[PDB]
Amino acid sequence: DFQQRRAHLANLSDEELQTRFWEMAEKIVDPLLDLGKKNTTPSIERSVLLRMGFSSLEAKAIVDKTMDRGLMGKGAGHIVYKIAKEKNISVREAGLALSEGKYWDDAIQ
Amino acid sequence: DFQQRRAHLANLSDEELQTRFWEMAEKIVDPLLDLGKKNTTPSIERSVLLRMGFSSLEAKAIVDKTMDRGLMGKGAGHIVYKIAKEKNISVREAGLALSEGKYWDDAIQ
Amino acid sequence: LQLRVNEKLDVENILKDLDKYTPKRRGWTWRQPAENLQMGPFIYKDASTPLENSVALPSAKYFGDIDPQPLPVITTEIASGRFEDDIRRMRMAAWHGADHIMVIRTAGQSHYDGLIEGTPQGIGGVPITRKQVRAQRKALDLIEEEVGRPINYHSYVSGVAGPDIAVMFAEEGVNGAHQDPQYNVLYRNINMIRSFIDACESKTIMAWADMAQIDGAHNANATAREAWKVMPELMVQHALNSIFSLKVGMKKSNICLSTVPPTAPPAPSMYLDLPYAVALREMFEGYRMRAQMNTKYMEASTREATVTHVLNLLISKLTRADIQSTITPDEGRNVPWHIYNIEACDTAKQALIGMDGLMDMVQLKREGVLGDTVRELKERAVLFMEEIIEAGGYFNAVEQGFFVDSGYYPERNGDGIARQINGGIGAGTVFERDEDYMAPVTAHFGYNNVKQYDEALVSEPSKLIDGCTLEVPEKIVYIDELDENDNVNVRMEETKEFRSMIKPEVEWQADGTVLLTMFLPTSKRVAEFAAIEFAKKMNLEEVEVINREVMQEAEGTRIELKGRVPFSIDINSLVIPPILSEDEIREDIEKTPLKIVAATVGEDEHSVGLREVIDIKHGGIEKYGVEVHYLGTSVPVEKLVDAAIELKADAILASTIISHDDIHYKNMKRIHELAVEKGIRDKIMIGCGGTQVTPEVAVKQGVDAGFGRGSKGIHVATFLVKKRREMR
Amino acid sequence: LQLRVNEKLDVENILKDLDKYTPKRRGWTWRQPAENLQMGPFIYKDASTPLENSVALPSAKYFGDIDPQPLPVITTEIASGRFEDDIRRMRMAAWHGADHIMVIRTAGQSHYDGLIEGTPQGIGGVPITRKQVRAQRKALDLIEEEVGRPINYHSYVSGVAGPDIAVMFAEEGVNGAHQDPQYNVLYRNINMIRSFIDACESKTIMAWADMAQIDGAHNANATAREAWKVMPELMVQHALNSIFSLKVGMKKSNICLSTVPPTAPPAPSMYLDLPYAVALREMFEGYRMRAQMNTKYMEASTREATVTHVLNLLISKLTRADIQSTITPDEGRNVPWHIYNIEACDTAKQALIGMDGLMDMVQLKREGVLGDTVRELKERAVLFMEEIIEAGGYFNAVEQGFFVDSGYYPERNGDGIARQINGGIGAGTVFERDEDYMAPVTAHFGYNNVKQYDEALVSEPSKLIDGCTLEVPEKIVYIDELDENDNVNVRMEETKEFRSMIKPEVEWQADGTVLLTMFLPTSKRVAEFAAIEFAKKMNLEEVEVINREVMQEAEGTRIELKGRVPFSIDINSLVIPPILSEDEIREDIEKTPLKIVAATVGEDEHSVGLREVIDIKHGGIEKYGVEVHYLGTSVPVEKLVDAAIELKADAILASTIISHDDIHYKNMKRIHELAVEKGIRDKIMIGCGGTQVTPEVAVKQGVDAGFGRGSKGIHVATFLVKKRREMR
Ligand code: B12
Ligand code: B12
Ligand SMILES: Cc1ncc(COP(=O)(O)O)c(/C=N/CC[C@H](N)C(=O)O)c1O
Ligand SMILES: Cc1ncc(COP(=O)(O)O)c(/C=N\CC[C@H](N)C(=O)O)c1O
Ligand SMILES: C[C@H]1O[C@@H](n2cnc3c(N)ncnc32)[C@@H](O)[C@@H]1O
Ligand SMILES: C[C@H]1O[C@@H](n2cnc3c(N)ncnc32)[C@H](O)[C@@H]1O
Repeated sequence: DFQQRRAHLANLSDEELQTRFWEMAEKIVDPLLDLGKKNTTPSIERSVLLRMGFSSLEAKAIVDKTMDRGLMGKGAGHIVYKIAKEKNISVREAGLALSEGKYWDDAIQ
Repeated sequence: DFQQRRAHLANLSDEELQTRFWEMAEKIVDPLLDLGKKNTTPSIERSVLLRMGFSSLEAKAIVDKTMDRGLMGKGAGHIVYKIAKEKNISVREAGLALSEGKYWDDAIQ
Repeated sequence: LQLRVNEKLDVENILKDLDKYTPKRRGWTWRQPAENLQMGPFIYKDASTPLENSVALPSAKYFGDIDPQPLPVITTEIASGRFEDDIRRMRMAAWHGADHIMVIRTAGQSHYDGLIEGTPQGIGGVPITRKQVRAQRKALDLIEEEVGRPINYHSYVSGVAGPDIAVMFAEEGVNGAHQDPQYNVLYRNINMIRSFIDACESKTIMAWADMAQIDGAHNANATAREAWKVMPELMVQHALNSIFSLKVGMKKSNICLSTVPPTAPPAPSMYLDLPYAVALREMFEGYRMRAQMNTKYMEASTREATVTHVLNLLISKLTRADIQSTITPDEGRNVPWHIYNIEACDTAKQALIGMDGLMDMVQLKREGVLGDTVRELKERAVLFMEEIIEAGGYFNAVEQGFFVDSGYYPERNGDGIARQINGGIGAGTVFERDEDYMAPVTAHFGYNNVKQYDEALVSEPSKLIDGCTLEVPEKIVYIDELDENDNVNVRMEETKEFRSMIKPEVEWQADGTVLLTMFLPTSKRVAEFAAIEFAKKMNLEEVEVINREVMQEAEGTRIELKGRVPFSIDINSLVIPPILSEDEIREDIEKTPLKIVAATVGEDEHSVGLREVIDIKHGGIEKYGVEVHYLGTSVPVEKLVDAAIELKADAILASTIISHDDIHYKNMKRIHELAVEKGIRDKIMIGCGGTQVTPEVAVKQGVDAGFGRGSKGIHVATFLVKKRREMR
Repeated sequence: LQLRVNEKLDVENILKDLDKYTPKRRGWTWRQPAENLQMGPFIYKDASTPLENSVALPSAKYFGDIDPQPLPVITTEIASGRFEDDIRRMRMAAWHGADHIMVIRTAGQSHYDGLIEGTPQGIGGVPITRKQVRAQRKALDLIEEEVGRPINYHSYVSGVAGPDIAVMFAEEGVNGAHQDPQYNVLYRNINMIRSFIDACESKTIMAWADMAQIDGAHNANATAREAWKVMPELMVQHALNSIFSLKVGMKKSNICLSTVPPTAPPAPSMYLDLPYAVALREMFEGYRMRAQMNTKYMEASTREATVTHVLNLLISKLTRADIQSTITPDEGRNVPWHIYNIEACDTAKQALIGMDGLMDMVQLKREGVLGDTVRELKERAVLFMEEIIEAGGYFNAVEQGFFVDSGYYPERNGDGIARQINGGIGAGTVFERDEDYMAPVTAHFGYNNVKQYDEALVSEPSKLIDGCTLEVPEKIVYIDELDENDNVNVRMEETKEFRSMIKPEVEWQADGTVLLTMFLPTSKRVAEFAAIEFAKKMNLEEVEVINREVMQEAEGTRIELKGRVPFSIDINSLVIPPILSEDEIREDIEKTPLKIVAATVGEDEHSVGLREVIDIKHGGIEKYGVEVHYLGTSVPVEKLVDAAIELKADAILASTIISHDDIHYKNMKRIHELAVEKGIRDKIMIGCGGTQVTPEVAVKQGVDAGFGRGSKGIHVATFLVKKRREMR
């Protein structure tokens, strides 16, 4: 088998062969990168919350509640942000509230 | 230093240098081999005796007497051999006796 | 602020005020090259800057105690479950040259769907938390200022909580980490759609933090049935992670392939592994190489491991290693111990320094079977890639079992691991982003609608909140401990006890383990159980046989065992007393020359003992420049003393081997008296030697020094120059 | 008479009837190449013929326990002082590939002016005599038939009694010998005329016996101040013995240069020694290369020793080694122990095999800096010879101290050894041969006037006596013992008991020694002393520290110690009890598939433990081919049971980490109940695991097996295939 299969590659110069290797490597990965552009996961949202000022405990609670309300598509961080602004409160307060059940009806609205 | 010493080798090829090294090695050992051709020692002579069928205790004793009577120059083996013939007895007879003081008169004669 | 080389790490003090600890610096550091570096009498071609403080190789004592450091970053792996003990080992490793400390995580940390907090006890690794990372980074700041050279602190971003860890790591100045979305799928069965989406973010963060990334391809060695068959797959895993990471935006110079030579002796391992190594350095020019050493084909022998490691290092020197990680020689025998991390570091240093400049003298035969085999491996990889696309991509490829298969690609034995696009851990947790999705932080990978709020802030989404934690470290929420009983404070409180009894350890304070090595003249199974009965009778407990090697089936067996010491030693209960060097002795004799007369006395014909301490062959005094007048044997004391006067000597040295009716002491008396009788006695030295001599009893017979069984020329040379020195 | 692989070598029987023993063989044997030899899955390029019986390397088990053997003859050095103990070690060494056994002589044998007889105890070596030679050669004759490849026996011809010894070695089968007339003068101060006149005879006797000759050049390494300055002297000593031996009549192919690479790390040792090695082999084309390992720059770390030995071995591989000698890695620590010879044999073998074929892929960059240095070294050496001639020859050179000078020739520092042409041991024992000088024997070098007795016998002088011992072995005078106290039988009666009780030994029957390695957290001095006390309290006698390594000044120190076990053990008083492989478990499941449902059960969210016995990463049952449906955590017990019926699982594996209120054992009972209740209990295997699970207690709740701390996939997969079998 290896002989039969390699036949097309048998005339490629080392750089034809190396760039081909890499070209295909690239096609194998582009779609995975696309999924990463257009989608999210609870770890990504929790991590976004870490960076916005929240603990692990707090991120879990906000994101768990974000999933319950089918709001992941907006970004848990966005929720915390938009709520902060339409209650004239701090980021740090919106998120703590949210992590405790408050303001979810307002978010859905 | 070294750079001065080596000026006369500088133009030699690798082959001529090897040759020179060995021809000089052989000049150096030639006189040593020569000494070998023309001289004997207590160790060489005990070793001839060992090879003629004598123990090491015997061979020391025969050689220690040969040095004593000044006949190393003939060969301690020689001495044993001659004595055996001239008295018409076995090489070990000759030698056993020689190692305890007998026939040394005859040898000098 | 502090670290004194003669005082231990105040680990307690280290654990204080972690809430206030900020890392000193960010990112990965490489070693600094040092062109044509002179150290002692030598010049080195492949060296980096020497350390300010360090422990040199044992045989460095012959050369001014030089500690040349090679150019590759050197890794050692420290993680026993108790990071607070481990911190002490880190200090040993840095002194022996390690500048990359890798902390393997407590088993299954990949599965924690978020950060954990505090300092629980780990299992086969350390549980990675903010407090623990701070402890160690803080520690390695102190250790690095001391040794004089920055240490890269390193752990793992693997798992379902990759993005969470990448953030924590990035805030706390973790210098390097492993991340490979394929690891998660293949070996942890993390859902593959979630794994690849998470990696985009994890890598984006690591790029921000300028960390070195290591990939997961060493795993394919471990899970291959025959590792010399798995090279096409490795190339593919290396390629896919590599280019993924590049397109995410990570620098080529931070992307490092984790590459372990597949085989070990008795395989012909250089020949099998060398073409793989070249093909890999060629296809992956641009990227970094993290060589790491064999673990697959390894057993309970530290000797055997070490030898294989030097060949591993050779493959690195003959090709290229940006990072050279190490594996401890006991790894396949026991959980690693302090002394074996150190062995590993010294071995890497020793071997690489040994090979300094080698590539100015040796080169690859690039055309020849090398070239053909390299070309073949590259083709096998290319074909692997073509078939992945033909199956419709990466996901389809994994579902059909292309990976972890035992065949030599393109042969497929059909025993791969097939993960399911819809299955695995966190299957069902991917969420589509809406048109109005937004995240207001630095270093987010994906679609981010920032324009809906501020056109201007698109390029710095954090501004919406006046810094996320990558800009404003004060917004980090530090948690101390969540478990009141299972933590570092309770554990350290547990051994305030030892802080001045002492006992052994291998990894944790006072853990009392030691290593027992013996040979036993019998069959191996009998040997094994006989060995335990000796260790018991030496009062060891928890005794385990951990290496058996056969010498010969009948003749006997090597056995190593580890055991526990069930008591301690009061340091202060120890009687501990309060040294001229060969070179010191030699310089002394050049200034003022020393002259000797020597004979084997009486009617004694035994010449050797005296000759042994004179001939240079076995370190006799000829070595140290001494001038010796030897008068043979059966030489009466009279003539020996007359000869010292005659020759105008500094010492008489006589031998007595024959000792019937104490004739050997009776003849020392004489020399001393005879030398007195003639008057030279105070102006000259007299040593005397013999099989049945006692260095005590011979000063008793008048003479100055005595010498028995085992005397060397160092001893008699020592004597001479120290006595001479009492006078002049 | 026999030899059986499971019966110990019978020394006493070996010692019987030595006056009747002849050599089976004479002369030297090289190893036979086995071109392109296949062993297990590999083909070898530089292999030699395999052994019929041997111990393979540890890691050979992963490859069908193959034991490939390399090109060069391999040496080990066995010489404890008691040859009767040393035979047993020889057997071990032979199974481990050693096919040249070298017996270092008792300290100062060179000074014995003639053969010694019997079997007195040596010190630092074996007293070489006809009896001891016949015993070891007889035993080796047996040990070589066992392993299935000839073994070369080797000792030394040095000293005042050269020709006596060469005769005895000739007569008694010795296969190889050291002989250099320079060794005698330079290092033992034996008269130079006596020395060279004896060498002529010696070497002739050695030629006759088709023996391999090893020279004495290595000694110049030991006596160098800086071995990297000593090379031009080395080339010179190698030449003179080599040409001298050539003209005496020795075959080039038997003339072996003793070449040790001069440096060791932290010197740039490859870079320093590689050009010497190349220059030496270029210049001495046609001669044999006896590579030997470094002892000069060595210490008490076995590790350090072993690594430098691999670089030594690399040097050989990059050039040539016809014989490769080995050094035991304990040689700077103790007199070599059994087990450390065996290390050396394994290291030599492992490294060389690991480099099999290496020179098809790598070559010397002979043009460039290497050739420049090769050339320079050669020129330095030619100038050395020039000056010798210019001085008026060898004897003047030596007198003027040309040799053993610390300078880098032609730099001379003035510190050389100077021997007196008139002087030394045996000055004035050279006698002029007369015109009627004669010796009626074969293998005599000098002028022999046999013409005066018979011109026909000139070429066969022993016809004069009807054969010398060289032709008529029958004439050899065998002496058993001269001393009736110090002989082999008194020593043997001392340990007759130990021949059904046992103790450890390092070199001599029941010597009781063992090694203890430990780390102690304190400075090296205290650590040393503490270490002595722990060894005391462990019931060890005669305790010496033999190795100290600083981990770090404060943090701690590695100590190693030897000591004696004062007790013995009866092999009967020992209680010894009377397993499925990975492959076996894999095979069982390939053929009969095996589907499992699993879950962490109840409310429990701790998931890691269960995945850890399942994911393929740390050996979980996935790796064996088990189809695993995972239901997650907090899965109620009934749910897991319904899942098993619906999916037709062969087993339920469940985890239970929280154990508050015996909730672990309880949900065990509720699963068995539910199974019973639903009428599938005897069709299904139930395994339950968790941190506080005690298997015995688990089985008592009705489940088939329980799994606690430290469980692995292999444990779990083993129970599954075992129970299922038992079930049907
Ligand atoms: C080989 C040997 C001989 C050789 C001589 C060796 C030679 N040419 O040098 C021959 C020649 C074979 C021989 C002959 C005899 N020997 Co003897 N010999 C031995 C033997 C086996 C070896 C000793 C030896 O050389 N050791 C090697 C060296 C390294 O050890 P060392 O000599 O003790 O030297 C070390 C230390 O003592 C110290 N040292 C020694 N001298 C000095 C001097 C100075 C200044 C210093 C600083 C240090 C120092 O440093 C050295 C190295 O660390 C011993 C037995 C034994 N196992 O010890 C007997 C032995 C000593 N000799 C013995 C006897 C009886 C004899 C004979 C009488 C036997 C007979 N034929 O009847 C004859 C007499 C010879 C004579 N005229 O003196 C007995 C002595 C008994 C007694 N106490 O009287 C011994 C002990 C054997 C025995 N145990 O029965 N033997
Ligand atoms: C990490 C951890 C957690 C994590 C778990 C993350 C995860 N994904 O698993 C989080 C952080 C989630 C956690 C939460 C809690 N935990 Co917790 N946790 C730990 C910890 C430190 C380690 C557990 C672990 O993963 N060990 C490593 C694995 C590999 O070991 P293992 O589980 O023993 O598995 C091995 C064996 O048991 C065996 N095995 C196990 N199961 C099975 C099954 C089968 C079929 C087989 C064949 C073999 C097998 O194989 C494995 C090794 O080979 C332990 C303490 C400890 N040292 O054990 C507690 C601990 C178990 N949890 C504890 C508690 C109290 C909690 C919380 C209640 C705390 C709280 N928040 O109030 C919660 C409860 C959450 C819940 N809903 O259940 C207690 C349990 C107390 C008790 N007496 O029951 C512990 C003991 C800590 C303590 N001493 O207080 N904690
Ligand atoms: C040429 C020669 N003759 C005799 C002796 C020793 O033998 P006496 O003590 O009887 O002099 C030595 C020393 N050899 C060290 C061996 C090394 N391990 C080797 O690999 O050769 C020697 O070099
Ligand atoms: C990419 C990756 N992630 C995580 C883990 C740890 O695994 P959990 O957290 O899943 O238990 C491993 C495993 N071993 C360490 C690497 C090796 N000691 C090395 O030198 O490379 C891994 O390879
Ligand atoms: C059992 C594991 O669960 C985590 N954990 C999270 N919250 C708590 C809590 N309130 N009490 C105890 N442990 C907790 C860790 O503290 C611990 O290591
Ligand atoms: C003491 C040493 O002297 C040598 N020797 C030579 N002859 C005798 C003898 N008759 N008795 C004892 N030893 C003797 C030995 O071979 C011994 O080892």
